[PDB]
Amino acid sequence: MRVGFIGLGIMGGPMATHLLKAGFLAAVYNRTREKTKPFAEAGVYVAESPADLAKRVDVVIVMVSDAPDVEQVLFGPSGVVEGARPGLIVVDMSTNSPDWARKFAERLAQYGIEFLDAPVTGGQKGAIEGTLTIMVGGKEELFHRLLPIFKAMGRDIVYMGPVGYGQAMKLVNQVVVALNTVAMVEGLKLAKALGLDMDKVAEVLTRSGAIELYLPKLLKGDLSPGFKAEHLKKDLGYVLEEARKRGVKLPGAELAYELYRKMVEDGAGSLGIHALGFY
Ligand SMILES: NC(=O)c1ccc[n+]([C@@H]2O[C@H](COP(=O)([O-])OP(=O)(O)OC[C@H]3O[C@@H](n4cnc5c(N)ncnc54)[C@H](OP(=O)(O)O)[C@@H]3O)[C@@H](O)[C@H]2O)c1
Repeated sequence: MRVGFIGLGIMGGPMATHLLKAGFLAAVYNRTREKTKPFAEAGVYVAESPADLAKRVDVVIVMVSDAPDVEQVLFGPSGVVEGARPGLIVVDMSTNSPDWARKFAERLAQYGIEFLDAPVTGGQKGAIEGTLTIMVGGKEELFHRLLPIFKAMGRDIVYMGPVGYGQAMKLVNQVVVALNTVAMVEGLKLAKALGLDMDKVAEVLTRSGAIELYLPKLLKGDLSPGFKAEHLKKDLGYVLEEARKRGVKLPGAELAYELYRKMVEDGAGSLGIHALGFY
């Protein structure tokens, strides 16, 4: 049960800290060395590469931005695959798609490495409080074996099914999240235009996850992530790719994509998704 954690971002940092607190964290990896520093200060081994990390643990969790970043971390010249022994389990917790999850699992099995896709919901607040919802695709036996590890980071732990099914469920989640977030921003734009009392607006509206998590920041003009707009943009692209594959029309998701693609183009990709139309 030794875990190595790769990617110490906004979600990754507090997630890895939960695992450390639970006694599971043995090693961390970050592209940018500085973020490993509080882990080194707590005696966590800081790896020189994902391969160096993989050599030393039984489970590798990946919490990195997008699928190409997962590819690099797993399959690059000093990727996980170069240091892993057969039997290692890889758990991808960031967000991509069912097709990516299945390609990761296929490529990994060539090395005798097991794979689960376990993306999460609950944002930065959930990661910090260890109350994340976790939605898991892969072998059902591995789900059960990793449950104590998942319980260290979240609360509602859900087995979705075969590989790819965690990502599926996350893409469904992201559709809801994008539109709930657009729903809020548009509400507030109209409230502001109608000269309404923000304290009262907040009272009446508080309803969705987005409003609960982001309204108090928005009202303060704190535009910081939170969850990065460039990340929602990637998530929605995966959403529309899957919708196209299966001939479902999601014109809401398509508009959300455009709006977030625009925010990225405008140079606000690093702001919270809640900053849409206020940046
Ligand atoms: N924040 C949320 O609300 C939230 C909620 C659920 C899921 N997610 C998903 O979780 C994932 C991470 O989110 P985050 O908010 O933690 O993002 P973030 O704060 O931007 O962190 C991104 C992390 O990925 C690392 N990274 C990126 N590309 C890499 C590469 N090619 N090689 C190695 N490391 C790489 C970054 O390293 P550096 O430190 O060197 O930049 C950083 O540790 C994303 O898939 C996101 O969509 C986010």
